[PDB]
Amino acid sequence: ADWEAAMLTLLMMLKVIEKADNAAQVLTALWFMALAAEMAALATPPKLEDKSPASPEMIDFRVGFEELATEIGKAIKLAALGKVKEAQAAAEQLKTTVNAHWQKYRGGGAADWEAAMLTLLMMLKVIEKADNAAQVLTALWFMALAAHMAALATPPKLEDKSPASPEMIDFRVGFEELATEIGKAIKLAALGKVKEAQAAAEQLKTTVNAHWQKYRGGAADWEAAMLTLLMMLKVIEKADNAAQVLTALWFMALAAHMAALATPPKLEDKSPASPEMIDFRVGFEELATEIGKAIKLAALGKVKEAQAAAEQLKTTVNAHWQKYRS
Ligand SMILES: [Zn+2]
Repeated sequence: ADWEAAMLTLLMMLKVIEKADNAAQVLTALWFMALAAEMAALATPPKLEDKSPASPEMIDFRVGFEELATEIGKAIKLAALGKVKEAQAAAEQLKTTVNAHWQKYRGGGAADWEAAMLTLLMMLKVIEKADNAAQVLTALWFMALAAHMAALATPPKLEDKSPASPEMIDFRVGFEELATEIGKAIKLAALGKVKEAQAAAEQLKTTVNAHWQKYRGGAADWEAAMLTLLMMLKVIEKADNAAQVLTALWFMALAAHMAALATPPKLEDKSPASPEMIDFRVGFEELATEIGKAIKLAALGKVKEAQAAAEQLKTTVNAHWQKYRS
């Protein structure tokens, strides 16, 4: 993505974290912080545009940025355990790292199992008390978010094991089954099936509870993500504060990331080397690129200039969704 867009996303999310009351809104914003760090992992500040990836200056930028991702995860588990005030206290130390990292590269002119599992459970709580299709979709995407950030994680009772020993291997299938269920529930929440999606979340917490209890201690479909992009665009234009523009745009970048290797229902009989599928790859990369440019406008505070870019963004998702609509 764009380094300035994510760093100002971190700063704006740290700002809404201090203005939060319960642990859920601290957890969601902290996950939006981990979201901005993931999509801007391979980014590059405008100060370092002419340096090399092996340069010491750029090397320090990489670990200094992973220190930020590590600190975001530590604050997420504090927000996952319910320690709402110890998590907001960790956000205070988080702002010191974000500010010092931002200034050093200023424009010029997570991975914890128990945090995501407690996020999945807490997101299952916010799904059961959902009104419309928007919040169940966002919560289900936060579930796909937590499963993506804890992909290579490890339960506390299995770090000593072996990524080849079936005990850890059995943990890998049971967790990919979880991301599979989350994606199937998003597909129902995307098609407007509000009650059928919450019914899918019922059996989903069955998988979550059986998985969490087995390791406690002592994704995305193309049409599901495209309907998410289209639905998030509905939320963008019916809002007027930069944060909810930014959150919806990050859900758009979220939906484009989880369905990066996806395939429309019309194109699975083709090959990943046939140009009909190759045009689908660049055409989808054009979409994630436009979403990043609109986040930059929403991160700089330009609430309108970002919403203006969202209308032109809808022109791109509509032409893309129709050409692979079946
Ligand atoms: Zn990712």
